[PDB]
Amino acid sequence: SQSFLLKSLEQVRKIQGDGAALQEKLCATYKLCHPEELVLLGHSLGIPWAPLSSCPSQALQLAGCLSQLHSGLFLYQGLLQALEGISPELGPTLDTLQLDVADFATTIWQQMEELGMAPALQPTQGAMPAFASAFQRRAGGVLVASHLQSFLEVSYRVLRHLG
Repeated sequence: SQSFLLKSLEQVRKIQGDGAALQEKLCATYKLCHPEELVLLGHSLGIPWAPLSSCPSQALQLAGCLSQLHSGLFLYQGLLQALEGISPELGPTLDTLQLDVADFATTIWQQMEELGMAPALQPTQGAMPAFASAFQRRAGGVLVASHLQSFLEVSYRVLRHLG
């Protein structure tokens, strides 16, 4: 679907912009300007990063890819929620990002429905983090936004397979 391709690319764009805005605010407000410094901490906190291994350029498996996209979007929604708005000043930026993620997820779900592909549960990646300190919420923001940008760069691939 060309119309679906157009709509999904503009939604992915919108998330990527919102994510970059959240990273900019975190950098301006708390001087957390370097997502790479926070990586090993994220690992120690057990932050689950959604996989997209059924989505590669060649040997893309369409039902599997869509299932990983559906599950992964929910994972990112879960992690955003777990931030509890990070702070009163970041709340509005986080809300826009969640809304735009929701919107894209609904588009994906509508296309799964059109194709008759029910989504598969993915292997577990362990418990959601609680992010139970200010710093964790702030750093978790930087890390989740950064990772979502990369999850979305891969999502480009499948979009053109939806007819």
